[PDB]
Amino acid sequence: CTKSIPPQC
Amino acid sequence: IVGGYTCGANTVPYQVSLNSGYHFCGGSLINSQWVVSAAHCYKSGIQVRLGEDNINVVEGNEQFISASKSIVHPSYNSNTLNNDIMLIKLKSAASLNSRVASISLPTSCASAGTQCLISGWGNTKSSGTSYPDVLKCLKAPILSDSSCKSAYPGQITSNMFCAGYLEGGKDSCQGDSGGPVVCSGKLQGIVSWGSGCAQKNKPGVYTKVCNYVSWIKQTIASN
Ligand SMILES: [Ca+2]
Repeated sequence: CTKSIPPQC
Repeated sequence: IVGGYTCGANTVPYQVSLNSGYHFCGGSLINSQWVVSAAHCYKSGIQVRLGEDNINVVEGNEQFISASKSIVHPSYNSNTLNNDIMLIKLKSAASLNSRVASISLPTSCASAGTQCLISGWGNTKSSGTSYPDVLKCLKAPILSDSSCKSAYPGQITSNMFCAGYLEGGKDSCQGDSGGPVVCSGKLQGIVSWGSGCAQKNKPGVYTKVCNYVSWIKQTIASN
């Protein structure tokens, strides 16, 4: 997943 | 950042928080008006928060500056995460000071094993979530392409590199995206993705900024 909030998986 | 340490207030003065009423990604200040972050962090309503340590408390030194432009790499692919880089132009130039400072872009790519500082306000747990108040830091090495590709077969493009610790326990994590991987004083990486965080054999994957320096410069120059 990307490490964003929220993750994009 | 999982397995990292509290950086210390403003010790990573190029680290920014991208805030949309909450911290959602990091970024790196690369000049007084531009931040590098991850394309996947793109959204409207970005307020860049510079000078942050505790992102939940106004401690002083913060500059909150709205993004006026958020420029996702035109070839960003949100599925493969290739070209996971975005430039954010600040509506106004940040006031640079010891606590708000740009980080140099690479002049060349970094080599495997170079130690980098990865920082952010992302989750500090590899299982579950704990979002820190203060900026966390992790020293992490760039992994070899072979190890990176072994960890993530078919997923690592030339614009990505792995960094971190295959033994688990130390990684960037959700909320760190977009933030810096600085190696030898150069922004070599952008926190991008990984399988989980701090999982064994699943190092963090980072956008390989050195592949984009010209693009960054050209994009900044034209915006
Ligand atoms: Ca703060």
